Amino acid sequence: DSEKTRTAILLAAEELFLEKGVSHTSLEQIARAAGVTRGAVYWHFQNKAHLFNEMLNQVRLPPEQLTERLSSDPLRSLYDLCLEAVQSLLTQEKKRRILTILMQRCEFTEELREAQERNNAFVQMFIELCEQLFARDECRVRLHPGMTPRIASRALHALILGLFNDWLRDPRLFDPDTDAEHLLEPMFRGLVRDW
Amino acid sequence: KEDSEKTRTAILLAAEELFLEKGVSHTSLEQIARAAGVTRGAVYWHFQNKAHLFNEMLNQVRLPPEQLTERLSSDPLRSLYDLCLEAVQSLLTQEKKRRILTILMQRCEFTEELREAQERNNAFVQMFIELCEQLFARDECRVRLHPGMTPRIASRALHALILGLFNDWLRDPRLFDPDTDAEHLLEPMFRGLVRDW
Repeated sequence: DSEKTRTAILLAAEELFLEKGVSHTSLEQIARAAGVTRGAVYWHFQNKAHLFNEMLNQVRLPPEQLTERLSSDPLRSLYDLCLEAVQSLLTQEKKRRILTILMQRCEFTEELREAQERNNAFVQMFIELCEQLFARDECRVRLHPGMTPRIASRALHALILGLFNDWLRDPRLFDPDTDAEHLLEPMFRGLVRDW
Repeated sequence: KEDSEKTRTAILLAAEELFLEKGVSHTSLEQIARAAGVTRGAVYWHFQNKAHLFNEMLNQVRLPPEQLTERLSSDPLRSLYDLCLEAVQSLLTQEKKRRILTILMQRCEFTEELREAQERNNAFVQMFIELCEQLFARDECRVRLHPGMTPRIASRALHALILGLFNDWLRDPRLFDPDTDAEHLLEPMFRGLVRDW
């Protein structure tokens, strides 16, 4: 009953944020566009930052799935995961739309403090997982001399983030389907001995 | 000549501080004028609109095309590495650069009202990418790429890494030290692209 109202609100906000930007989109405007009362929006989402965060959650992998996925070869699972993430830019319109909002249509003022904090936390976690993965004896032994797990996880994440950022800014740059393999290849070849 | 160039700088500094604190959307030209100790007409007079103002601000911090080319023209796969290394390291050594780029990647949303700024931003990136592509495409360099690494992919992989490092660090500066970690963050990309390295 209410879960249908929640989705309606988030879809409306998704469209508005995407067209107008987050700053220039109010909760009143979202309510109106969703065919709903202002009170109902405030009721379900409290404030704009929390709304924005719930929206992002529709598209983020929960911690339990990440861990389970990276637990034979973990260094190949990580590659696979990254490859699929890049490839998802094409195959998942919802993901594409929401991430273009995140990286292109919003500014992290005080009013979005909560959203930034939880965004940082999510990235921090992914980085910590990779760090831990690279830090295992089985994996660490395979890194090149002077590649530490700390640097490896950060180099990798930066690459993924950059690809997302570049492509969403300008989708002519590459094809997420057929170029993803080759865009990621050098990073993994540069980190790992055999590859 | 000079009289007005002083007024221009004052306006840009005011906007830099305001954009950084409030965000670009929530910063008006009226507010900039007031913070700069100047009339609203003078701002409009020097910069026309917010997007153009924002673009002039970024220009203070961008390498012109002629310097890029000159820098990448013995070993030039090395000059490119050096250039990237310095870019990452500049995050610490140049506060003005840091402030303005934090605005670009963190404190502004590319709506219609900033269409002009986005277009010229794209053009600048497009150019850097085209230069790298051309560099990797030279016989001297191309021969050194691994099997199935094309210049097109190489330039885009590299740029994405640089962009990502800037983005990550400016979002969370605890992640790494631009001074002492830059070498090691870039190392694998270059080792992965080039045979000998």
